[PDB]
Amino acid sequence: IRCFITPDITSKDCPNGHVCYTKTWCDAFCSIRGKRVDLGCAATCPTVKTGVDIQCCSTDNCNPFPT
Amino acid sequence: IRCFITPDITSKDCPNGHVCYTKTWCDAFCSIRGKRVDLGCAATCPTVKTGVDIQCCSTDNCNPFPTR
Amino acid sequence: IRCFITPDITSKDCPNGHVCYTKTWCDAFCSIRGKRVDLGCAATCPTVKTGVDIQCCSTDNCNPFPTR
Amino acid sequence: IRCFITPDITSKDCPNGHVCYTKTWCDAFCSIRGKRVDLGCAATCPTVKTGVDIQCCSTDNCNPFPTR
Amino acid sequence: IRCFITPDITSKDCPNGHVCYTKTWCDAFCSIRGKRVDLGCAATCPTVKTGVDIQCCSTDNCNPFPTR
Amino acid sequence: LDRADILYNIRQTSRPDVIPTQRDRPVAVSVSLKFINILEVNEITNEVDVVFWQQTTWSDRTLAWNSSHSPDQVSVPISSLWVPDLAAYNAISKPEVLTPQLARVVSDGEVLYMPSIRQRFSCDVSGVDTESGATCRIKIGSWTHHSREISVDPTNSDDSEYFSQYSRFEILDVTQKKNSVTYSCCPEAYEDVEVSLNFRKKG
Amino acid sequence: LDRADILYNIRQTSRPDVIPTQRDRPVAVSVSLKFINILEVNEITNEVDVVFWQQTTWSDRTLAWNSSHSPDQVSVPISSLWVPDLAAYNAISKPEVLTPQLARVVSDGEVLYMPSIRQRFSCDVSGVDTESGATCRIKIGSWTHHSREISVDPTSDDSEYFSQYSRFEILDVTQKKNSVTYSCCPEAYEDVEVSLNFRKKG
Amino acid sequence: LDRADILYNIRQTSRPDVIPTQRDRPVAVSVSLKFINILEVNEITNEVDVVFWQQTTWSDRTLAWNSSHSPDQVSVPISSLWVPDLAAYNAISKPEVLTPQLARVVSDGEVLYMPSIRQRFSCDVSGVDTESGATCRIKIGSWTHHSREISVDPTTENSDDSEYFSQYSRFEILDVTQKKNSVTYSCCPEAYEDVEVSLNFRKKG
Amino acid sequence: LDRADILYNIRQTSRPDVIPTQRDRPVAVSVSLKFINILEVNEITNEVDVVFWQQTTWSDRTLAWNSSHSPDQVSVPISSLWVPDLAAYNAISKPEVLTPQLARVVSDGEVLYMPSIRQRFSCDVSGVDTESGATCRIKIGSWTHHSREISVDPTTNSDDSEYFSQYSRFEILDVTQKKNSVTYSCCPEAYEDVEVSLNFRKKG
Amino acid sequence: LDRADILYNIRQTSRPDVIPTQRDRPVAVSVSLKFINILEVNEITNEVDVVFWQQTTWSDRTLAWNSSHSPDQVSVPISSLWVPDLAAYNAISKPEVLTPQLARVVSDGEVLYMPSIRQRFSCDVSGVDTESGATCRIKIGSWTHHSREISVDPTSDDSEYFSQYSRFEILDVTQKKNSVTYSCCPEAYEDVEVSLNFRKKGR
Repeated sequence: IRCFITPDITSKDCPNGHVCYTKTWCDAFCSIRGKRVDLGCAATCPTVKTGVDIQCCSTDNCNPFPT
Repeated sequence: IRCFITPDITSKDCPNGHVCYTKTWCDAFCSIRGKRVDLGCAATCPTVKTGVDIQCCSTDNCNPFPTR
Repeated sequence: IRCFITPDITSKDCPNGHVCYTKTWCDAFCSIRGKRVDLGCAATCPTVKTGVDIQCCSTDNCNPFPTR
Repeated sequence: IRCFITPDITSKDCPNGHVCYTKTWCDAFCSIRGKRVDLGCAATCPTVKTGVDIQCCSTDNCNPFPTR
Repeated sequence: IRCFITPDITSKDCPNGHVCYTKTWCDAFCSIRGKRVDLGCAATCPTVKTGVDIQCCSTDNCNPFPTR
Repeated sequence: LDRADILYNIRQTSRPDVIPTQRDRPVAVSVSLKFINILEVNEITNEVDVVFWQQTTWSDRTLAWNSSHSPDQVSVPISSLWVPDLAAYNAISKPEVLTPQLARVVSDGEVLYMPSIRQRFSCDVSGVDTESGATCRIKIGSWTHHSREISVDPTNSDDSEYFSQYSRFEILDVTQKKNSVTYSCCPEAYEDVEVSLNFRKKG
Repeated sequence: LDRADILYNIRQTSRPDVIPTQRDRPVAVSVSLKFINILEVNEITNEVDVVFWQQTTWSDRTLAWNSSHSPDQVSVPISSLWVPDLAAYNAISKPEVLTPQLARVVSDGEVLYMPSIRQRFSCDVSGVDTESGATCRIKIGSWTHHSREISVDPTSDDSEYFSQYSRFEILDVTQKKNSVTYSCCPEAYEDVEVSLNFRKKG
Repeated sequence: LDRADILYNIRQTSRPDVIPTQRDRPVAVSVSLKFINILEVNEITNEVDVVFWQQTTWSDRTLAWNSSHSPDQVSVPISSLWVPDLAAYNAISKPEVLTPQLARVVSDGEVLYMPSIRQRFSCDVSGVDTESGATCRIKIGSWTHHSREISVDPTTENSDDSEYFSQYSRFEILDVTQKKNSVTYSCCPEAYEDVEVSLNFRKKG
Repeated sequence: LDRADILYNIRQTSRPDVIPTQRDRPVAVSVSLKFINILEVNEITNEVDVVFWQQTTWSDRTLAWNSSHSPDQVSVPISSLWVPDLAAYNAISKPEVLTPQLARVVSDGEVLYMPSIRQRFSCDVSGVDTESGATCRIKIGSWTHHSREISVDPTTNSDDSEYFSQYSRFEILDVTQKKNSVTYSCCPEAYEDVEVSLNFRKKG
Repeated sequence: LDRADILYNIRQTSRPDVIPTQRDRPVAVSVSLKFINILEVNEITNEVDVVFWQQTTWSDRTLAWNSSHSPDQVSVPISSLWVPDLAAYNAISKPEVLTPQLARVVSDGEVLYMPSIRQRFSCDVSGVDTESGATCRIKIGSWTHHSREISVDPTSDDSEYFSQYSRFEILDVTQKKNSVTYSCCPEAYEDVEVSLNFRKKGR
């Protein structure tokens, strides 16, 4: 599955890493410029740290950049 | 009784809190811009701290802002 | 006797304080703008501190300001 | 043998100092303006410090200035 | 004997102080503006401190100012 | 329109001391202290040496420009813009500025000055070597300007996921709680934020 | 008339060093020290480190403007106005300014500069660990200007604010002016003498 | 064309705060910390006092001139050029500048600012009196500008563990690794780029 | 003529670095150190921390104006006038200026700069805890300008310690300003310089 | 021609950053450190606090004027002239300038900047309490300019002035130049190395 990788703008070829993921969390640099987001693909849906905010999915390019 | 509450400019509805009050005291920020004042309403006339300066009353809006 | 009082420029009414006096002494602020001087009137001529420089007198206005 | 001596631009007369040599090494001032180089002539090819980079030769003026 | 005295530019009357002298020494203030020089006259030629540099003489005005 | 010609706009026509007034409407200032590192502590003298990012923010709409086919954000210097006259009331020492004095300015007139700061502070240090920890009050607000000229509002976030892993101390909980206070002359109230730094020693 | 245009008035036509004279009438300066926090004390070297607001005030009438349908108060920088050349005579260290160098200026020509200050001072520290406490003199007055150019006059519950959190507590502050004549010039280099009575906390 | 006339070019027509953009192409900044002397260390407060040359470098192409029959290099002041807004994230104290604030500027638009610096730093001082030594992290990167405006890249020629680093410090250097770190934030095109230098060091024994 | 117009005179037409020459005639500078407070003393390092008013004075005649029906004295800033390039030769630390940098200027062209100063100094501290006390030399004189450009004269008797802080760890015994003219081997005359002699000791 | 009109010449037409080139001919800088007072010494940290006069000197010919019936020497400020970008390589702290920043300038184009300086220095302090004394190296040279742009040359007994009243006494000072070539550019970044041999006093 092709999923949007970070810190690149673009989509890349993951032969079944079965998920596109969207980690999102608020740090110190955050009240201005926003939650940090590390996008990418992986074998399965990741573990969740407490307060960390997730979004898994399975459509070819289903995890793009918000604002 | 409707009394002028702080830090708002405006009057608000106290169903018998029986008094409008005007605390006034001199702090450090005071010789320029003046005594501090917290206005408001209450059940009864408040206790007085030493040097603290008071003004109770019972006219619908009787405790407004000064300039002196 | 009317004597010139300090720090006012003017003469004032001493019903017999019997002297007009002129204390003059050099402090630290002195080499530029001069000896300090306190003028005035008194009952009698004052005691003298060591180095302090005095001038008593008895003419109505006899102790005026010098120029340097 | 005439060899290019440093820090002079020019070639000078060594009656048999048998080698022209080219020491080159990277210091701290180096990532910008480059390896340091001391050129010159000598009796024989010099000892090598570890990391120090050398170049001996025997043509009349065979060790000139590069850009590296 | 009339000799050039310091720090004055000019010559002055020594009835027999028998010598015109020229002390010259290098201090700290010296590499720019030069050796210190104290000119003058005296009874006899002076004692010599180590490194201090001297010049005695006996012509009416024989010890004047040099330039560098 | 290019970067240069934007800074030419801002530097030349915006005025360092002319508070961006929109008649009778204050300047919406959004402040925050994000605490970085607690340095020196003195339980006996109730003196703290601290380092923090005075995350400051506002709306100066005069600056604004047409960003459609142009750069959305540029970085301006402090010297050429208007700045809040903010001040730590319980401050001991002057502001030791670490970062470059620059602020970010968006096309829509939003302004982001967040300097890194070292400053000492008189506050409640009583109770550092406890489980509860000392609670340290730092009041800050405009010195000269009052509410209807400048309004200060404090603001989610794990306040101490960044706070240096490497301090002699560790942070427990930060609460920014605003405080509006009226004085006896002028329309309204000299607004001021009160940041509450709960902290303690490390084991 | 708007805020900007008022600062345009003041910045462009007011002169940082031209003492606002009204002929033979001084500039009415009203000073006060409001003591905030006593930091360092050394009974042995009679050295105090202190922090206070040099509540300063005056009348510059040239500034004045028509405020009728316009803003009553604006905040100007120190750099663009005239300022009293005040000075702590028994000062050890320079002025460490904490707040922004700005003064408030009213339409009627009244000027409010009150900076926050850290400065060290040579004074009578003798008697800190007592019930009576040490009485600490700080003399301050213009350095260059004398009375008929600048007059200084001291104007609360003096210690309702003074930091609850200092090593020390304040007892009583008395500002008592002191006029003194010198042997040349019309009148007298006026100067305020603030009296800080204080002691060690329990 | 003479030295004077080149500084006249640069001073008068280049703009201290106008980031030298070449549309959508960042400004290629090449950084390095060359560590000179470790002064104060406090294992207890994880506080280091250090001195280093913030070997900084870039491409400002507007400056460029015709050097053919003219001087290839001149020395400009910092005040008259554009400069990276770089900043040590884990900095304690301000930058104490030792050398003159000047940068070298080549004809082809290359710019060499390397100041000497004293600055204190909060970092992992844990493990100073060991054979392994303490490893001390110093993060630095632009404060305001992000990647597609400014890109920072460390060079690393395996340049002498410590051939210069003062023979005369209380401490000796073991190994320095500059390893870049690209990180994305949740708003803007890409990622606020920042270099993380790794100073492994220990006491003199 | 009013105060403002006088400062307009001086600020606009007087030149901070143009030494007020009257051809071949120096600028008559009258200096004095009035010692205020002795702070730190270290017998071991021969280091003193002291505070004093560098009572400085001179004649700049270009400034002068017609004071008849106008103010006799005004106070100018240092930045807008010429100043002596005076310097403490045996100085350790820079000048820590306490008062505002302003000088008084009379209509006749007389100029009164007396700043309050904190500065450290290497001097003879040997003998502090004595009855005789330590005698502490401080040399000061122009750095660049020599005699025929600038002449320095201490123009003193005075009881210098009727003011000197009653509240110092130390007390002053006797201060003697004694000038010292010295010739160098190039130039017309002699780089003039004042040597102040601070005798002082420890209280009880 | 008078003093004022000479400073008018220099201030208005000389250029603080334009190195006085005479084509392919460097600027002849003559340097010296005259050591005045050794303050703090720490054998353990190889740290010295010292004070010295960086007796600096050069030839800027553009300044020159006709002195025949005019003043031979005037005193200029540093801010209005060109200055060597000299720098102590092994410097710890910034330059603490004591005297006024002024240089003397002769009619023939000779320039004398000798400031009084306090600066700390990392150097060989090993061996202070000996008869031999510690020998303390201080390297200094231009930071940016190399030989063919600026040439540095060191040009008494150096204890006659050195404070009679320091904790330490000077033995011997040797200024020995050091020419060094780098692998790009015409020649060699010239730099002087002063050698301060010294020791603690008796007591």
